[PDB]
Amino acid sequence: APKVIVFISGSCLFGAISRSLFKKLPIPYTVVLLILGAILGVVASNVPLVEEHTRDVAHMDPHVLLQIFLPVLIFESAFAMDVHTFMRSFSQVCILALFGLVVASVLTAVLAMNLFNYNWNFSEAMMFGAIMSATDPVAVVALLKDLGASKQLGTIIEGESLLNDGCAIVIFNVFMKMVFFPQLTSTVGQNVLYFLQVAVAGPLWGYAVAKVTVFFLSHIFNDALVEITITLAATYLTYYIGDIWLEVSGVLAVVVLGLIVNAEKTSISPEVEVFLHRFWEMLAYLANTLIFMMVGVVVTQKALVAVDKMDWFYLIILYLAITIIRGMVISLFSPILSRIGYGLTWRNAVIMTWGGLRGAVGLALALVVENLAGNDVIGSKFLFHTAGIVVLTLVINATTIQTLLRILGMSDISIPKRLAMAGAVRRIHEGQNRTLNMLKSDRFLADADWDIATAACEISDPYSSPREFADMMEEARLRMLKAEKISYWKQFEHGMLAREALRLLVQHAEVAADEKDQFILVDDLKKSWQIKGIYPWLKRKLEDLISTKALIPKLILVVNGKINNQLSLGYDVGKGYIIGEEEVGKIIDRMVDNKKILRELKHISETGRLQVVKELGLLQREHPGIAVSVKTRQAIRTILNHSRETIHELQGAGLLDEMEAHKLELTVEIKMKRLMNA
Amino acid sequence: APKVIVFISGSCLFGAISRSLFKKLPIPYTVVLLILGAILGVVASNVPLVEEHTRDVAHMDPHVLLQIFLPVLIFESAFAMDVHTFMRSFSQVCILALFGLVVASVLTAVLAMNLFNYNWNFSEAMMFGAIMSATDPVAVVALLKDLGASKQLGTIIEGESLLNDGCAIVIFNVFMKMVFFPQLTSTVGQNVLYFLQVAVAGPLWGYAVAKVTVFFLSHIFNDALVEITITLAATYLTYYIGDIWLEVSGVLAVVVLGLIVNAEKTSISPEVEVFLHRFWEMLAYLANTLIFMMVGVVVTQKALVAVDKMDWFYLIILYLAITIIRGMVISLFSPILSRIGYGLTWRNAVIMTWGGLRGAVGLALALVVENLAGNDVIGSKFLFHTAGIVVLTLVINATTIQTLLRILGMSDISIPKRLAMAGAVRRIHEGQNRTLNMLKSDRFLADADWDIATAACEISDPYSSPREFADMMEEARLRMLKAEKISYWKQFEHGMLAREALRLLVQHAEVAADEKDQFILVDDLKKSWQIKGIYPWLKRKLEDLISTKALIPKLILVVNGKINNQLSLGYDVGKGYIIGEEEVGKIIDRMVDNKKILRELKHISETGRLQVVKELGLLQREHPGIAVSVKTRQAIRTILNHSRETIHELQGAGLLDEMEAHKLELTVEIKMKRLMNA
Repeated sequence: APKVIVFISGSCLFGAISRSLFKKLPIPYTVVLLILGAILGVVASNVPLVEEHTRDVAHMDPHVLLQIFLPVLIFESAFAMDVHTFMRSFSQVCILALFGLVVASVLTAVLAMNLFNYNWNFSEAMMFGAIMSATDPVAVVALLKDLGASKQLGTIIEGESLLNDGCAIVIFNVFMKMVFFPQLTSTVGQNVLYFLQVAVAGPLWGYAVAKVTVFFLSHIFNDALVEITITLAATYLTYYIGDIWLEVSGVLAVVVLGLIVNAEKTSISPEVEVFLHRFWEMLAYLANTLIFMMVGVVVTQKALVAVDKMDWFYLIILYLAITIIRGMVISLFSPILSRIGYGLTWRNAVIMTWGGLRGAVGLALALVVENLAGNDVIGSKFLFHTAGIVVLTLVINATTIQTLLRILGMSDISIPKRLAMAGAVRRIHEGQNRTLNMLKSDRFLADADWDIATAACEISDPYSSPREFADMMEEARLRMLKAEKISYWKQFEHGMLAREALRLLVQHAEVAADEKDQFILVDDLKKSWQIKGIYPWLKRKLEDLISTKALIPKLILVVNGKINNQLSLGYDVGKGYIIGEEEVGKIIDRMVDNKKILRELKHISETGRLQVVKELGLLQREHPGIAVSVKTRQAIRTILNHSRETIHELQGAGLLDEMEAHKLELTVEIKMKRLMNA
Repeated sequence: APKVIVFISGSCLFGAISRSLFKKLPIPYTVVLLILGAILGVVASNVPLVEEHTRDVAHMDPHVLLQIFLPVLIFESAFAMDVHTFMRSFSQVCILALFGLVVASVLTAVLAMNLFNYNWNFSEAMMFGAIMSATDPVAVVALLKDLGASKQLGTIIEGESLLNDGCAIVIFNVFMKMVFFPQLTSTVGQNVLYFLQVAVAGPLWGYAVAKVTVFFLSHIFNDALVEITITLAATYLTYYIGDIWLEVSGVLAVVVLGLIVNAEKTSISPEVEVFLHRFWEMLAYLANTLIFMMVGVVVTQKALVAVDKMDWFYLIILYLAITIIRGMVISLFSPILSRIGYGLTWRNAVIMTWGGLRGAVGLALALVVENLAGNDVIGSKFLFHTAGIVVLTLVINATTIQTLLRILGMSDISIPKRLAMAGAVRRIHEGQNRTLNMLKSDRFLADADWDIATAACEISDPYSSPREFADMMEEARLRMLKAEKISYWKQFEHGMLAREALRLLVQHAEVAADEKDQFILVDDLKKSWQIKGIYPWLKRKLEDLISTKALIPKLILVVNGKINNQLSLGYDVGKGYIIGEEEVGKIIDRMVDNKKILRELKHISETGRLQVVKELGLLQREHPGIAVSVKTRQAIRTILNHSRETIHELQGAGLLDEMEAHKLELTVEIKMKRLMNA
């Protein structure tokens, strides 16, 4: 009889109860799970029958704990984030995560050595700093997401969470092998070799397995189970092979694998995409629930017996000091981040300072130190301080982050977004009235009383002079920008443009939304039509190389394919821009009040129109075959989407049965996936 | 380091390879998994490093093998079934599964004792027959749904498979405790009490946990991970508590739990249902892959050293005998099923004899016999014979089942189905012709080569006188039934008809299509009206009872709610018939060639309409609040579906963003879930 399935299933049930019963209370479910784990710990100490069930998950081996629960958490943090906004701000988030984690770790280490009375050397103190500097802010990311703007703040916090967790487990493994398995003694050159091995072979092994698995997923059609199975087995094989068979940092490998698989979303079928997002979220929730329950049980059983009043005072001063250290790190890196084109405002800086909530990664590394220490008190005090900072950060920072967003004035709903939603909900009310009027006149449902119906289906609002000429200009700017975004979504809705091209189009739209007095420019788009880079230089060198020798033309084919795919996306974004300008120029002529600013806005729009058609004419001149190819790809998308609409219409008229409709749907879906991998 | 992870992920990747490479070939992927497991077994027998990774999975404990891999297989078999068509024909699958399994087990036991040279008692031979007679034909069900008609035959075989697996593990567990753990010496009364304990408290404990789980699922809103977690934890907790903490037959508990959760699809949110179906299919696929790879490794490491040519001859004779035994069982129960309202023909009898493929359940029971036996020869012989029966049934029967379908003439395509699908594909062809014309007239794609576009967007068809007065009467019956189906599907997709109402209506369409002369009569609709049964008798007892005293109104609420659900189903099916009859009265008067035949159809249609109106009036006078309750639920459904379509219109028009449309979609889906309980 397995003793682990009762604990795993009971943990799932208790996390379900904690999510259900505290979803309106401001504290998260994780602090409730830690409390329930503590109660389970004292009842395990009292009653031996509960001890026999909690023993085999309380005494989890550290290696199996890492190798099971780190890949799922790290892969869900990689998969869940938008990789496009992550790479659009990769430099700032990379320098922030890497340099901020190493300086926050070294400052927490020197604080631990100078202030804690427990005589720790620099290796154990750096282990402590690596644990305390690993952050998992899912809650701050979600709350910044639902409160409208500062979306780039949410992407920045999520990306620095992912990279911070990765390099924190890297430096944790380095100092753990320094201090707990101290048998290795080596020269300077072997240390350079080991650092090079981890720091370079991590992303390289992740890239290798990611390219292999994306090539495998691109060719698999009409079986979803193989796709989910391939992602799961690829993740666990990447981490296990990298950590054990090699000495490669497997954490960075699963980070890179997750980011690459998230980037090539087109290789996976979309129903499997929706499944994979919810599947890795479920595995995330399972891992967090189990890790928090394990932390509670072992922090009651083996860590609280060495607790002193000086230890509690050290916990309070450690919370204050680690918050101050993270804030100061953001403060010193703020000028260097201001050198980057997206500078941190002081509001976003204090949000990132407060938004660091310690999580299951730090708790798991504390559990590893605790189980590997054994009789030594260092593991117990490690576990106590990590669990205390997790509890304190969850309680204080998660209950005060919404209040701080109100205090900063970042949480206010923008007034035009309020008005558009008010018009939408009034139109929903109007449609409800129309359906009530048509539904009163039926030969059956006329007996149905409309009092309870109107009481049920009501959607309330969740929200509830040259200077004046300049304000009018800013209003016209906002109206033209929102009309352009509306046109881009309309171009998406008919299948005119690709999703990947529409992402770049709305990204240029959001860039123009960031600038106050700058309209949608032409040079920023022109840089996207520009083919210049390292790749055309290598193309010229390969054209010189025309005049492993059999493997060279495969490489020139790969380089040429990358070039023509990039300029195909350029042609698509060009077509989108001119179509959007044409639709806006049709639309906006009837609704601008002032003729002078109407002439001004049409002047800048017409100059942009002439410039984009000039650039597209030059691009079609440069290489006509890939222009013909992107026209054919647009043709295939439009025909197959209208055929999908046709089979849905024939199902709706009922003339075709549902199972043969699914057969035709799978035929057109197989054809669409064949188009997406050309 | 966990060595289970490399074998689990390697088996997952091998199953991915075997499915992707062997979809076109007629042999299943499972025989390729068995052969690759054998190759890995002999490699591990030579090379010690491969043994170091396969030892912890080949020498798995049998109890943990059952407690992990049986709940997922049994729950996926239960959830994958159609509960309506299973319970509509529950008597035949129940009698066939129960009596056929005990008869096949007794006959295979006496066959093992009489044939095999090694001395087995009746208990071990009964264990052998229990392993042999458990069947898992997912291939036959998939092909029979794929090959058009005999949907009812596929539901019969699926239900027989599920109940066969459940009762086979029940008889296997009681004889396993008889042989390998014969510590108990029991009285006749204790034996009667224990038989009552398994065969009664299995489904009862499953029903209790299923009602609690359904009630908890019906109240969790806005969150999906809690629902998926609740289903997974409920399954594993139900099996673990029933098998270990009680002596309850826990396989039937998982059977009843899966059948009830499959019945209450309305309690789960609609996206979670699609996720849960694919999730449990994935888990059963991983379980099948691991079970087959494990049985390959252990049959190469342990069973093949104890084989003989006499054993191979015994295996061939055993395969022929198990096929003959299944034929004799279903042939002797054929008159009893002829007394049941749906009877098996000789074609369906031979497709059910040949279609039984032995699989993962039997292989798991072979694995636990092999592990429980130890050094004795009985476990090795068990493993060899079960592996041989599985590989022979796969290789022979799963490859010959399609040509048996062709020979029996059930694989052919129906002529109205073929004509309707040809009309569907010509509608697709003319629609893509008109979109090619609209795609040729645009100044942007004006240079697009339409030849490759046309050549890539082609969807092929996958199938590819008074006597004459009687013949046109028959074809007019077919056309009228087709138009009734057309109106019923139009009522469903307009949002006015319930899904189970459409299932009953197409059941009525098939009943009227069974005999060509008879129309859709009113008597089945009367049986839908006539609520009278044990529950209205209980309602009369409640009327006696109103004249635990606080719990009594809760009981009358429960019985009244059951009656209200039955009234909702009856009102839905009758409203569907009268609306479809009105629509078909609008329709029929054009395509009928003979005026007297037209009036002949119209008279019986009008009398059916009048009868349904009279019965609806009787129901309206019978119960005051229930008719307006069902009418209000239809009103809420119509206005909420129109609100959903309005929010999709606003999102497509771009006046509402994706995040806000997600918010309002969440609001209206929460409102629909609140409508699900009233």
